[PDB]
Amino acid sequence: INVGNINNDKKDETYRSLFQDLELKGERRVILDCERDKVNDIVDQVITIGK
Amino acid sequence: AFCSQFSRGVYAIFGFYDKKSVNTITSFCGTLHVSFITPSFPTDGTHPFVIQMRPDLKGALLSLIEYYQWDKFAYLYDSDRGLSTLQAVLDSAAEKKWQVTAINVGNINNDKKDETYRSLFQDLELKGERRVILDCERDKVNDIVDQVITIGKHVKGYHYIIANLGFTDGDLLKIQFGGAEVSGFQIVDYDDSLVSKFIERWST
Amino acid sequence: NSIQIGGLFPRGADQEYSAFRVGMVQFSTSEFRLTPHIDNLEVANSFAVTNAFCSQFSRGVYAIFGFYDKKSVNTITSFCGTLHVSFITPSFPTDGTHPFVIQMRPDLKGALLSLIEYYQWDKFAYLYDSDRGLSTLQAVLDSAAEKKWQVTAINVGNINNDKKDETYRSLFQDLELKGERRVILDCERDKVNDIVDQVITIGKHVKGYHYIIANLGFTDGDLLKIQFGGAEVSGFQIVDYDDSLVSKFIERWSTLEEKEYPGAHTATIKYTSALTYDAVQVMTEAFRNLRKQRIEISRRGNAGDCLANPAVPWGQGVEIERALKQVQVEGLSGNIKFDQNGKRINYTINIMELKTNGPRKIGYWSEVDKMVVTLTEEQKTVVVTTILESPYVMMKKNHEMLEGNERYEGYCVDLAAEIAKHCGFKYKLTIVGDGKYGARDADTKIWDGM
Amino acid sequence: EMLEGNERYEGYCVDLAAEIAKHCGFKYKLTIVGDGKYGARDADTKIWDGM
Amino acid sequence: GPADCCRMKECCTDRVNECLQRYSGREDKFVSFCYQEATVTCGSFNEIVGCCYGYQMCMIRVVKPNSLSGAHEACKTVSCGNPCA
Amino acid sequence: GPADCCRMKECCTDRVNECLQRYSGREDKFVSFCYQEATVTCGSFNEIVGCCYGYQMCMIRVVKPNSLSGAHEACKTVSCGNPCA
Ligand SMILES: *[C@@H]1O[C@H](CO)[C@@H](O)[C@H](O)[C@H]1NC(C)=O
Repeated sequence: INVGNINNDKKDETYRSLFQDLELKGERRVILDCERDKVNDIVDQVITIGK
Repeated sequence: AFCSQFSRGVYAIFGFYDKKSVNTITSFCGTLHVSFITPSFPTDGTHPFVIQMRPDLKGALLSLIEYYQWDKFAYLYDSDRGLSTLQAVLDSAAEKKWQVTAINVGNINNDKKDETYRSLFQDLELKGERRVILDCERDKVNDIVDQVITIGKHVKGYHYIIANLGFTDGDLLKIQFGGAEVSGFQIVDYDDSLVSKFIERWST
Repeated sequence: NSIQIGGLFPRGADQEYSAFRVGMVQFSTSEFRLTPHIDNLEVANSFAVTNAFCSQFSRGVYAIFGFYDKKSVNTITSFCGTLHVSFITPSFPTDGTHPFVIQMRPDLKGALLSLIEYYQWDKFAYLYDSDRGLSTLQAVLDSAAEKKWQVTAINVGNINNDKKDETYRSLFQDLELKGERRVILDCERDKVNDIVDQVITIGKHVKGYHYIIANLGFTDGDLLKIQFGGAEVSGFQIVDYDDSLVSKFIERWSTLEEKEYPGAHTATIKYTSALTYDAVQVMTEAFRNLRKQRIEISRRGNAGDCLANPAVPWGQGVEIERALKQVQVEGLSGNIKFDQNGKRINYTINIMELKTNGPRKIGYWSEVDKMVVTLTEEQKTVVVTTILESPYVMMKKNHEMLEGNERYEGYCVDLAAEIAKHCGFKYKLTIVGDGKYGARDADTKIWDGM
Repeated sequence: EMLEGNERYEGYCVDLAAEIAKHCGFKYKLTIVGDGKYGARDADTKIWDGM
Repeated sequence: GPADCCRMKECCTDRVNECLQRYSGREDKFVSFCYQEATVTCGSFNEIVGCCYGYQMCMIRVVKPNSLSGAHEACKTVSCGNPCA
Repeated sequence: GPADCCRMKECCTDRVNECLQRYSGREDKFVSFCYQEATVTCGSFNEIVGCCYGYQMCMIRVVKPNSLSGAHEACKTVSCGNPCA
């Protein structure tokens, strides 16, 4: 899944939909290959939805 | 300040008090017959010459606990607004079958408090308690919330009850998506036309 | 060397002021003499306390000895803290760090909790009122959460005396419901006595109940009421009458005339009054230590208005404060020493239990050692229940002519006679009421039968 | 001779032992009494011998 | 309605404990009584066995007067064993 | 060595789920296989019944292809029924 093409201005629910789709498959183990900023964003979003 | 206002010959006083100073206000206003109007917490007793703007939250809270049918929970409080609510819910716990864990978060200093909360919720993990009532001012509420999210107890299966009239006054966006139930009390309905107009004027 | 010290005595406090005067007489010295200005007031009234405090202040007193209430205590702490005037009190210790206040009363928390641990109480009831503050309540709740205690917290202070009859009957009804026996009373002696009378009235002072009175006045109040009731009562004593100091003091106290010193003719003394006496000692020794260190605290000019804004405190005050806090003396309350904040340090709270013959000390409590224990200390007719079954228990042909155990014959009858013969007791043969052996009813969950 | 411990013995009391230990929730080690007596009190020494 | 196992256990321990609480100080005597009450209230697959047998045994052997709370806290996690026979 | 109830149940659901995770899209077909293996791994008081029967039935009736995660998440709390019969 490409998280790079997501614009920061409109990105809120994009991540919720992302991890919803990731909840579909029940996927727990996750690898983040990203720049430190995108890493921080994705992590914060993970904490917000409590995953 | 009160005697200053008095010597100035004021016909009324509008203000705030603390658990420490409230007896000073009540006694002085009662003796000098000066009317005192305050948003601060209601005094427990019959105090003359004081008009308390704040409504009593006790009944709402207890009725809410009965509504959710909570047999056992944890009660997090501070010494700022007084233990009156605590005493109340303890007496009602004595009347009912309730098992209540009372924990004072007010005596914990903000500078050194990190592991204090980890230990707190550790003791809360001991009993496996997933129902928690927060009786605190909005600041302590917010801090405790952040601490809850940090240790990841804001996920599904947990139920938090915020006791204050300020439920929407603090930031709820934090635990909003966490998946844990949160309940609270609102003394101001923004759906009312009066409040709507006031907000329209207020935002400008 | 006239030392002006203000004082505040609540109206109706006699023995306190009596012991205060006795303290003035005994600790009087040729070097210096304290010149008290006594002011009677309503201790619960914040306005009254404020007025009296500023009155003493404008009079230019070097120290103040007094009392406060849960209402007025903040007035005293805040004002003494601002004006740098030292305040000495027998009244309940403040929870927090309060400067320029010397609290004569020891902290009871440790003694109480250690006592609970001593009696091994897993679950109990806590009866409190808001007078001395909820500090103890907070303590026992936190300790209950830590040690996994199930504690029933009930406020008896908010119940009005006019309408309080059935309220307490309902209280102890709800308390009897769960079968909870163990009970702790943290209350003012008046409320304590009231609750006690309600207990004897409802007959809760019978065997199986354990009462813990939390205060330093355990032997100061009347214990004769529940003494023969058959319920265990435990408490705390800050004054040991076995000590030579206290014994001689008591001799002089008992020889005093009641007319000149009100309520001063007694075998005992209320712990508050004793704390007042010891307070006099502390003040005298403090100013003596001030004179020995060659420091002059004498006022140059009048203090002026206390409410004058911005308030300015006098310098000497801090010196007087340190002087008081550094005092270490021997008194009716035992060893008297204070920490930086003014709380009591290094005390001994005698742990006492009420027995048939009277009260006795079962131990002592120290701030370090916690609880330490002192010296370690016909036949009834047996009711035999049985049912009629052949040939286990049967009625004799002539049974109407007989009475008691002679009425029945059978295997179990002879066996009963044998068992009673070997175990050496008198036995009464009785037939069970419902006429069943035994069972538990599925609805009522009650065992029926023998 | 080829086995060890509680597997060495078989019998009614053995099975009963297994049952009691299973019910009371403890580990048991079967041992044979030293003197090979059940029990008695010597009239002189007043010493109990046997299990 | 439907019967469970875990629910029966968690019910069992709690009802035993809550029962023993009325009997405080005589607690070591009433363990089996309270276990009867718990087995009745929480139900059992085999009436002889009871809701949780292993917890019952653990309590009976461990529980001393006034030592209840710690005892239950140690015994409530214990394996119930086979609720058949 | 008692197998308790709850430990056996949570083991049962866990092994069933973990097994079904291996078969993607065929999840609804292999429910009974994975239940068999789970009953083997976690043991059972009654060989026929299995570690948790009610969970098995719940899974069989609910689980659809690719619907695994939600289905299991819904079915793992369900009452297991009588483990002896
Ligand atoms: C008394 O002072 C403090 C009281 O907490 C303690 O640290 C100290 O050891 C005590 N001193 C003696 C002699 O017991």
